[PDB]
Amino acid sequence: MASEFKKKLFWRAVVAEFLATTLFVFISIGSALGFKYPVGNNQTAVQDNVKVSLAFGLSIATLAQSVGHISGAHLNPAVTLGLLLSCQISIFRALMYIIAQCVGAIVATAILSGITSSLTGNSLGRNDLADGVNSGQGLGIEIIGTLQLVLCVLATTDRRRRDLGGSAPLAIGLSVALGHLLAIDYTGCGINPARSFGSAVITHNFSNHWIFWVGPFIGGALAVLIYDFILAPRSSDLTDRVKVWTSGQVEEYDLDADDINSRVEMKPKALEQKLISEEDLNSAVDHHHHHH
Repeated sequence: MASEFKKKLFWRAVVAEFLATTLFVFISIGSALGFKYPVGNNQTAVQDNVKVSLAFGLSIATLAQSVGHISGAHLNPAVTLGLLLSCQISIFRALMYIIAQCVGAIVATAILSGITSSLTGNSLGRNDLADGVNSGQGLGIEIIGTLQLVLCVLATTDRRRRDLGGSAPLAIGLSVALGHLLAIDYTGCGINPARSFGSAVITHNFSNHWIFWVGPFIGGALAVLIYDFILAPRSSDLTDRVKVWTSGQVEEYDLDADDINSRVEMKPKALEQKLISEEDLNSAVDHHHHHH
């Protein structure tokens, strides 16, 4: 049999997803490299978790931007966990989305390593514990921090109206860089399991590596219960709503005229065909077509 195009992928966005994590996370590292490069007190400039983390939330935005506001952190698995909600029978596109992005961050770090050929991996954000929360300690820290990530996504897709100011991608991200600000530094463990895993493939550990996966899943999953009431598996619509307030309209009418001046009733022709001649009716009143 012929063998040239193996796999052939499933969708043009399965790729979008690994693609997503490599673009944000790879460079994200760059911020963590300078915050430490030049290393040691040599100048007055100082880099804090605020700069690098703030750096992280924005990229996500473009992640959204390079495609359109209609896309969230396709580069994040923590946010995707909430998306699941409660659907998983036998393999799903998301099953494919989680694996693809997990892959996005991992490949990203691999390429960045060569970059460290000249420098020293002292604070690449990989297995570099930060004074404060050990990795585990991020369990509480990851749940709140990450949770914040998921809630922004659901409300972003919500049609209701309550809090709106700009574009959802920009807003959810405000949530991301920040989210990173509390969670990432406390442990160095990402808000999302993707940030922690990209670096995690490099240096493996014990249960410490597991904490990275659970804290974000607990927080987001919980987010769902927090904002997900009224269940309605597949909108079947019994018979257009189930109540009335003002008779007259059936679909969506604001007025209730009574046929006073029929303007358009008989299709003059519907989609021209040829014509070749107009009514003419003479042109005694030439007011149209002037342009000086």
